[PDB]
Amino acid sequence: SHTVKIYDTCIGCTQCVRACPTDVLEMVPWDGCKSGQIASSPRVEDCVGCKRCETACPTDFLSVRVYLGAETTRSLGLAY
Amino acid sequence: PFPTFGGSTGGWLRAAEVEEKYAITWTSTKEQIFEMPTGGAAIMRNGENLLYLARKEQCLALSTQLRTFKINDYKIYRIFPSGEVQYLHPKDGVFPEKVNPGRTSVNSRGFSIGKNPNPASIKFSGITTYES
Amino acid sequence: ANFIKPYNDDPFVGHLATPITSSSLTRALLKNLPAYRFGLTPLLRGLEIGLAHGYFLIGPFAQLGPLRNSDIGLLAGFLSTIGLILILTLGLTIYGAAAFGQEKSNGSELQTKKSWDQFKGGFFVGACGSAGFAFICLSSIPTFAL
Amino acid sequence: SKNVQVFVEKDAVETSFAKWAQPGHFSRTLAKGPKTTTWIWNLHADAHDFDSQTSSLEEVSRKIFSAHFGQLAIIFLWISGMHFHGAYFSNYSAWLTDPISIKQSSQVVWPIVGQEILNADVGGNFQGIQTTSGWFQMWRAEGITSEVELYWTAIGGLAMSAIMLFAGWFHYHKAAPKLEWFQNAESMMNHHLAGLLGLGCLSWSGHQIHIALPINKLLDAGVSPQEIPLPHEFLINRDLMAQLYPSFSKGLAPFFGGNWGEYSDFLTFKGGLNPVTGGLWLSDIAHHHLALSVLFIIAGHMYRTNWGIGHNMKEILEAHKGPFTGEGHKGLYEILTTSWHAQLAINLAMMGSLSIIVAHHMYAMPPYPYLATDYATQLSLFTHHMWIGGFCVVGGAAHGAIFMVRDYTPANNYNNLLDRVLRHRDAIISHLNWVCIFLGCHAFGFYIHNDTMRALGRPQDMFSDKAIQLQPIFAQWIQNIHLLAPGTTAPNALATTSYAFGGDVIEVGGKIAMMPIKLGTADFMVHHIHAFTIHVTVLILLKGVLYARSSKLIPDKANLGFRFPCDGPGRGGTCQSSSWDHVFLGLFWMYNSISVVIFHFSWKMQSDVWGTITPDGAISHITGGNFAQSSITINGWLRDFLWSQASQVIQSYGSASSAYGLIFLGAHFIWAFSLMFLFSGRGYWQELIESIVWAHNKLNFAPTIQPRALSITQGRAVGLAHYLLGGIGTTWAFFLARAISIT
Amino acid sequence: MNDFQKYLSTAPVLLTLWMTFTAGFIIEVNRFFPDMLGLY
Amino acid sequence: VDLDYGMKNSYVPATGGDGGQGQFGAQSPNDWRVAGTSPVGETSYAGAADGGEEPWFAEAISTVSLDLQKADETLKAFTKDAAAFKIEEFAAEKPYGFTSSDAAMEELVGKLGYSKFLEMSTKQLMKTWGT
Amino acid sequence: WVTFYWHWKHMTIWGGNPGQFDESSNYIMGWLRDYLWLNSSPLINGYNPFGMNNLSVWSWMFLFGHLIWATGF
Amino acid sequence: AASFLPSILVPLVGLIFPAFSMALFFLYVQTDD
Ligand code: CLA
Ligand code: CLA
Ligand code: CLA
Ligand code: CLA
Ligand code: CLA
Ligand code: CLA
Ligand SMILES: CC1=C(/C=C/C(C)=C/C=C/C(C)=C/C=C/C=C(C)/C=C/C=C(C)/C=C/C2=C(C)CCCC2(C)C)C(C)(C)CCC1
Ligand SMILES: CC1=C(/C=C/C(C)=C/C=C/C(C)=C/C=C/C=C(C)/C=C/C=C(C)/C=C/C2=C(C)CCCC2(C)C)C(C)(C)CCC1
Repeated sequence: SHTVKIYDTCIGCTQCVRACPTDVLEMVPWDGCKSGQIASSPRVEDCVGCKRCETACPTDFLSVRVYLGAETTRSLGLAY
Repeated sequence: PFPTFGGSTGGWLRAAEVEEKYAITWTSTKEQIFEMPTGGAAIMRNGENLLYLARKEQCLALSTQLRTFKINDYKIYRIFPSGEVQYLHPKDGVFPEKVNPGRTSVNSRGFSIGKNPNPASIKFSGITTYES
Repeated sequence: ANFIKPYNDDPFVGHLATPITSSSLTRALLKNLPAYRFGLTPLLRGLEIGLAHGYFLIGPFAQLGPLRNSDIGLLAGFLSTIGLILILTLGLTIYGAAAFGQEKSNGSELQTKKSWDQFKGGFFVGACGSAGFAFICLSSIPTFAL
Repeated sequence: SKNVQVFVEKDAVETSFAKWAQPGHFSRTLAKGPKTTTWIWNLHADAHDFDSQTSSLEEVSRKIFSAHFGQLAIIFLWISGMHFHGAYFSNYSAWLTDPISIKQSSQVVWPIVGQEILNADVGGNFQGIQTTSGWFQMWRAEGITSEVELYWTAIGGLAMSAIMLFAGWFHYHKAAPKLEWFQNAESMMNHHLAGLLGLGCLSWSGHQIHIALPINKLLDAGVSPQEIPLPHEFLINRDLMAQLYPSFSKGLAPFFGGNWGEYSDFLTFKGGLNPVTGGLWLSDIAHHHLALSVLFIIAGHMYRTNWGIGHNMKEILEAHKGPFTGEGHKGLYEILTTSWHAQLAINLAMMGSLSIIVAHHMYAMPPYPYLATDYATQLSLFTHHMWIGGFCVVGGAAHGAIFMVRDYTPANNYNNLLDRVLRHRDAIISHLNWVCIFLGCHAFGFYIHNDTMRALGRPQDMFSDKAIQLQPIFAQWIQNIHLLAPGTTAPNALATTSYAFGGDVIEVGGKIAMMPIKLGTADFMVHHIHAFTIHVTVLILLKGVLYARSSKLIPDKANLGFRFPCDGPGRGGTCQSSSWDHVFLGLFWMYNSISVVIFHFSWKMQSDVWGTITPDGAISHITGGNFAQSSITINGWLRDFLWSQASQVIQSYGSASSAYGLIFLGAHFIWAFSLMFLFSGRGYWQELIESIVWAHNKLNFAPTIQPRALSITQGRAVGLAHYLLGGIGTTWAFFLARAISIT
Repeated sequence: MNDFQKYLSTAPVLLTLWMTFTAGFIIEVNRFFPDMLGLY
Repeated sequence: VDLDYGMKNSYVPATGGDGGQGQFGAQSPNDWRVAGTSPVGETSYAGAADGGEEPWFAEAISTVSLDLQKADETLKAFTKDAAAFKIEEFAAEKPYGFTSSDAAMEELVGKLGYSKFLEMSTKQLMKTWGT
Repeated sequence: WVTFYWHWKHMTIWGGNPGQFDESSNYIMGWLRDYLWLNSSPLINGYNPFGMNNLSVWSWMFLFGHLIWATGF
Repeated sequence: AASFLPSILVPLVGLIFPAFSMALFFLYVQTDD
């Protein structure tokens, strides 16, 4: 459904993965930052488009960007 | 192993029976009252507990509440109409907020957000700048 | 005593067993209604439903319509009812096409194309005929006086 | 020891001006300092939210008690000013002598910039603004007579204001009560229901029986105000009272004995309205308060305190449970004794509801001398109290929601009434939605149907008293019941409680005070519209309370708070999903509801009640009875009401009513101004600000407190505020200007 | 005193005082020199 | 367990503006667009639940559930690869008297259950398997 | 604003009283009272409790417009 | 006579035509080619 992309400016603060309401983001090993960790979006099929993740990023400009797109039952948050 | 609840009009509907359904499980050390996302209050059982919901978010919301009770053994599954089940969370046994060796990066762009291509350049291509 | 319990003993379904939802009265009435009754064929189900709905529809038009005070008011009311029945029938036809498709197999399941078509046909006949019956009845009203 | 005791902490807070110089001290976040303009706005928006400023109920409670003293001080100063202005800047004396001709005025403008035109020739060799609050009538009923007395009550008011302010300081800085003291509901109710209300009524009855009644009788008879004996004289010379009411001769002997009948001279159940003044008989009012006093005092002895006898509210609440309601009312006591928001909800709703009742009962049964004939005052009071009520009711709902989000605890509420309500919320809201649609389609449809029919030249097909008719049969029936009550179901009464139900036309000064108000098809149509408006308001507000903590869309709304902008652009859009936003939308519907009600009052009265009657029986209503056949269509309201009754404001220039014209226009402007906050978004504004800041920077200067655009929530608030001010303001001027002329 | 002076130095308070002064002087000018649509 | 059951759906990702099937598929294999209620003694939604004498509320009769025993299997299958990576690393770090990966797994999971095994660092594992 | 100006100016000219615009156009109340209020009398009386005329269709549309506008809100 | 056309066409254009058109659109948007 929606598209979430992570950029090299990430600092591995883990704040984004701790804010997702649907477990779409994970922290994976990396060497480009001091923390030695980067964020990934393995399960974008469950993204609802809340953008809470973006609100949590501390980088000058979001290192995590959510681009809204095709809509499915899951993305539209339909319990019915 | 269902927790003690008296019923509500905010439970699941047909989609749960014809499209898809979700289920969370956890273990408790005491019988305590929790608030369910559907609306209302329920009492968990002293031991294994199972509850069904219609959305993954509803399940994960309850997990947050469970963490307050110091319960961190919760598991979430998706049950399809035919009976097939998918284990969803914690996927690799380790919570996502904790780096676990063995997980590969996905959807990562190796440059600052400002280095994406110009829209005009990719015209009549079908791709987007952020996917280019 | 608790008169409200989880439906089907499922504490997590979105429904409750209240006196209104599950009482002998409600159960009995709904079981014997033409829509859910056992044994009725698709055509007969439609017929009964149509007979019922057509009889009460002539009233509103006949007594409150544009030509209510005219000597031909009842006739006009009948025509108006027939028009409404046609509109409703179009809806039924269209619904069936979209919901069921083009070729069916199960058969004798109100929820199939063939059965639905039969149901629709019954409704039309029953409704129009019922409206006609009301026309005949309203032509001369009995005072039931001895 | 004793269940009910007084616990107070001495010298709790030091009095100093240090915190005054540290704006934002109350908040941890704001205290750090200003970095953007948002800090400024937040300072003002979180000033009185004590729950977020401290985590101890005792502290929150202490602040509330003291803050209340502050409001009381302000109220006292307000009343004091009014009496003073009525002593030094009014024509009360002249009006007192000729109430029918002289017009009430208590405000005078300085002769600056032609504003003097606003000083009208009210009468009595006096020029000023015609006031419409009804002070003169009240003072006459009390028996003021002089302006010296008004001065003294003003001084008393100032003194009282000071005492209250001291009390606030004292009970917060020097003697602050502890939480245990506050949590004594039974005692509080016993004291407030027997002391505040019971003793209050009894005391008032004393004034009315010994001072007001006698003086007013003399005034009505014709005695010149100067010739009426001073109040103290009546209190001392029993003989004087005996002349007026021939029972004081017997003294209090009849009272101690069981012969209360002898006091029938001043305690009566006459009913109806005094023919001379057009107001309720004071004798009846005196008996009213006396009777109420006894009732309240008795009621104040129902709850247990420190002597065993009495009721414990907890027990009463818990016992009331049934087969369909689980644990019943268990858990409510704790909620109402541990949550200020919950208490405010109930109290605020009831207070607003009372105001609406006051509005209805105070016009049908005019309570003051020479009030009914003053159409301006009547209209002003009805509308004023109708509004105050609407706001308060919506406020109750708001604080109810704040409770659910901040104080509700699942553990303390298992299978109680509250829990069960939140467990079938879908059913409740679904049904109410339908009810609203049903009512709205049918009620408003009637009007649209009629408009179409009249325009198509088919008047015989309209829902009118001359065609298809929709008569209010039930109401017509109740009216008859109330009309025939005197002498039957109410044997000892002498007349109808109100002439509205039926009776004769009471006229004072050639003007109609009250007349039977009849109900027909038009009334049916409008009443059902009122139902629709109120029902929709409840839907929005109730939905907010029930879905405050969670919803299928946002399962964790509680954590987000009571006032969050949204959850995001996802799920298809989650804008305005907070409980605060439900209150935001509810206020708009409350505005609509009240507006229609006040308009109904204005047109119905000016068409079927108010007017003049000749010496013989010829009644000429102000508008001529147009309500019956014109209020059945929307075009009628636009033409026979708004367009026609607005001729006064639009043509007020060059007159003492010019102010209303200017305000009418100003209000329209503010209403429109608000639509820019209600339709736009923060994004556009923030970007515009960026460009503007560029200019300032280009000239080597820019504020360190970086300029930022108003928050999403504040934008909505600013819009609603201006919208309400503009709309209400417009009607305010429209009504007042029209009323001045009709009077 | 020092602290009170700081409170009196706050933005809201100073604005009100300044505007009251400005308004007053404008009103006073019109009181003594009234009705002017031009410098005569 | 068909780990691809969800992935095997009718959804076809679009060119641009779609995240894709993700990790567990984007949509249910089954179509939600089924029929409504049916008369007594009849069924509508294919493998639907008979409403008995209350066909009107048949959709409220659950037929989809989770077997606790089966739940264990799905947990193991979906986390098989992770377990493999974990044990592999443990093997790489010169295990004391190592035998076979599988054998080690059984021994290491005999103790420390399985969930605990998945959440333990190779170092902790080696310490645990010192014996 | 542009259209209102053209109409009112021309209306007064056609009516033979150009002075009304010349003097009342200086302040806002003039526009509301001498233009919108005064010239709305024919329209609001297209259909009344006493009959109807050829301006009925125009009257009805006027109210119809108000509805759509507010519904937009 | 052409004069009768207003009473024969208007009923069709304003009632029959719109209905069939709406029906066709529904069938078109509810079909899964
Ligand atoms: C004139 C402007 C206008 C109108 C007509 C409406 C209409 C409505 N609002 Mg609304 N609203 C408005 C302005 C308006 N709003 C503004 C400015 C705001 C901002 C505060 C809101 C905020 C608001 C909220 C927050 C809520 C509403 C709700 C409602 C609905 C009430 C239910 C009802 O009576 O249905 C009847 C609707 C009618 C328009 C009645 C007239 C229609 C005819 C006369 C009846 C017959 C027509 C028939 C059905 C079809 C004819 C066929 C043919 C015409 C094609 C209704 C749809 C409530 C709602 O949805 O709950 C139900 C609700 O919760 N409104
Ligand atoms: C919504 C309010 C409303 C109502 C009640 C009416 C009523 C009426 N209109 Mg009118 N109209 C309205 C709005 C309304 N109008 C609006 C908004 C417009 C503008 C578009 C018009 C334009 C209009 C025209 C142009 C004409 C009318 C006409 C009529 C009359 C014919 C009635 C008819 O044929 O209905 C038929 C009704 C039905 C077939 C069904 C009625 C609903 C049923 C009774 C509900 C039953 C519910 C049931 C109790 C549920 C429980 C069941 C359980 C116990 C088993 C009637 C007096 C005609 C006339 O002669 O005027 C007098 C006419 O020519 N109307
Ligand atoms: C509800 C309260 C209330 C209200 C609204 C009014 C309103 C009015 N009174 Mg009135 N009055 C009141 C109570 C009230 N009064 C009381 C209780 C008394 C008894 C003392 C009086 C005694 C009184 C007299 C004797 C007179 C008025 C007059 C007036 C009118 C002119 C007001 C004025 O001075 O303008 C001009 C305003 C000023 C000169 C004040 C200057 C503005 C100050 C400096 C701004 C405030 C500074 C700010 C708070 C700084 C903050 C510091 C921080 C520590 C808080 C006005 C209509 C006058 C009138 O009608 O004359 C015809 C008049 O002569 N009143
Ligand atoms: C019989 C005793 C008595 C009386 C008269 C009151 C009266 C009042 N209480 Mg109260 N209270 C009492 C006992 C009493 N209380 C007890 C025992 C408790 C503890 C359980 C409380 C706890 C309490 C709280 C927690 C609060 C109140 C509040 C209030 C006020 C409500 C606002 C109102 O109606 O304004 C009416 C206003 C007036 C009538 C103005 C006059 C007020 C003075 C104080 C009356 C005192 C008597 C007076 C001097 C007459 C003496 C008679 C003499 C002339 C012969 C009101 C003044 C609220 C408030 O706002 O307090 C500030 C509030 O928050 N009370
Ligand atoms: C008994 C009355 C009463 C009391 C004690 C409270 C008390 C409270 N309310 Mg509440 N409320 C009430 C009535 C009341 N309310 C009513 C009637 C409504 C419906 C409109 C509301 C709606 C409401 C909302 C929606 C919210 C509160 C909140 C709050 C809390 C913080 C208030 C705050 O931010 O202070 C600061 C106070 C202000 C900034 C108000 C200043 C006045 C503004 C600027 C409007 C002025 C209009 C003015 C009269 C127009 C003059 C025109 C002129 C210029 C020409 C506090 C517990 C807030 C909260 O967070 O609760 C926890 C919150 O979100 N209330
Ligand atoms: C151009 C379109 C059009 C036309 C030609 C008509 C024509 C008519 N309308 Mg009307 N209407 C329209 C649009 C139109 N409407 C719209 C858009 C609305 C919504 C606002 C309405 C709402 C409306 C109401 C509420 C009412 C009418 C009524 C009427 C009838 C009054 C005259 C008469 O003799 O009644 C007397 C009636 C008769 C003599 C019966 C005539 C025979 C009928 C019409 C046969 C219909 C069969 C038809 C083929 C079925 C359609 C099939 C489908 C596939 C299209 C007349 C037939 C009134 C009426 O009585 O309705 C029948 C009435 O109450 N109309
Ligand atoms: C309120 C209520 C109720 C209900 C009621 C109702 C709702 C009723 C209805 C009724 C109805 C609604 C009925 C109907 C009827 C119908 C009919 C009776 C019909 C008939 C028809 C016929 C007989 C035939 C026809 C025809 C045809 C078929 C075709 C051909 C032609 C002809 C004509 C032959 C009761 C009492 C139960 C109880 C209480 C509650
Ligand atoms: C207007 C006003 C005011 C007021 C004033 C007043 C109100 C005065 C009066 C005062 C008074 C003048 C009071 C009085 C009181 C009295 C009383 C309250 C009485 C009581 C009684 C009793 C207590 C009795 C008892 C008993 C009995 C029961 C019987 C037997 C014997 C005995 C003795 C035991 C002020 C200025 C504040 C402010 C402004 C406004």
